Amino acid sequence: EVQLEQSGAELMKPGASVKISCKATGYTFTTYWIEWIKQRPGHSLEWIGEILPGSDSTYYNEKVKGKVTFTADASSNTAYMQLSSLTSEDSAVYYCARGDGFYVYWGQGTTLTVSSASTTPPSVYPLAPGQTNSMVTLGCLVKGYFPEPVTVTWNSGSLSSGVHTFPAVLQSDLYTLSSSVTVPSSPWPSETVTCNVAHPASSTKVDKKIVPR
Amino acid sequence: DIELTQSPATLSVTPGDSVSLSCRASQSISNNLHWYQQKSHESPRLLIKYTSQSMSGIPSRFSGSGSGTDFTLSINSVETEDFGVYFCQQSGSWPRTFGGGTKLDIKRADAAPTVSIFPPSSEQLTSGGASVVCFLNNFYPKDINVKWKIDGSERQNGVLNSWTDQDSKDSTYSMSSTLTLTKDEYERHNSYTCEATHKTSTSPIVKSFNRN
Repeated sequence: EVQLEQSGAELMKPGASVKISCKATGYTFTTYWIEWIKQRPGHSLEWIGEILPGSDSTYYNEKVKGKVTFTADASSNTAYMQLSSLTSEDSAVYYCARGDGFYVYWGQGTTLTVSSASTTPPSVYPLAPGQTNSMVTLGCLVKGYFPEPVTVTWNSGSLSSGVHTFPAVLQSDLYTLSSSVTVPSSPWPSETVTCNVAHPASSTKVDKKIVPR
Repeated sequence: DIELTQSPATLSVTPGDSVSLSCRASQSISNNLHWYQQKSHESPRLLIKYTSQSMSGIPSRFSGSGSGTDFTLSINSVETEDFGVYFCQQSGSWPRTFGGGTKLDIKRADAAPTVSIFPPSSEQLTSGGASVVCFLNNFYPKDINVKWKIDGSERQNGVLNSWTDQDSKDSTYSMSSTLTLTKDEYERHNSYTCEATHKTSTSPIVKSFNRN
């Protein structure tokens, strides 16, 4: 019944500041420390520190001192981690976790992207083929967007098997991503196959039907 | 700071194999050592607490042991769903620290990649852009090398590669390779080739098309 909810993905410029929230539900907020953990791409976990909600007691373990400040609002059962003087070294996924010696309850993670790159909507292109191989593989190219993330679905989520949505790749301040969907040859072009791309950062929702060339 | 060193850094195991992962602390931490399993894009999941104590909802196959500076996370009969990164973490000293993690993936029969190449869409072309996408799906092992060839010449500039985590269904891997060029450039060539070099074959899998 315990669950920590963190704030969403954040994009901020270097030198700027960001505040990440962590709301705890399911226990007496002020009786447990809230832990903050940093994790970079395919790297290990780094304990940033902790704060005891309702006591303002804290322990800081961040690399560059003074850039991290923890606060908590016992009134809203929410703890916060504010990162200031942001640099690229701060881009990472930050987790919140209840302090139980071990960490059993974790937040879902909040991804921070430190960059001066401007938010840009994605361009979505249908990837139509030429049973081609028992099944036929279709795809959607999602390029020129910023920042992460983008969520891709096929036929509004009705198609998940045979779907491969690849991690985006950054290039010149613009992310490019693609997703492939392998369906039986009888299903397409017989039945419609559509990829749905959403990029909240730019209030962008695109539906690109995969039509035969 | 107490440093936790995990071993091995990575390992491939076949379902049914018993596994023992190592985590060593630079100094004593008593029994204040915990284990986690983390799947890509998910927070770590607590497997074992205080060296050997169980966590509800965790398959019995997982167990932990140790005392002092040597700790072990054992998996009796590892299963396909067990792939991921395993971390140990100590709470016997401040600051709290985590091991470097052990990347565990499932060993499975070799599988050649299913390669699909896609020319630039009419839409992208209309925008003045040109991207050639190549999918190398469901292959194994993970190690693979893709190379683009335009009219016979290997192109490295403008190529973007991305790999997926190990598949939770068939333990395979997949990769996407995007060769981007200006429309003009694309229009200056005919043969676009995607070559996949995988151990499942002496000769690499090659898929191409002619702008026609």
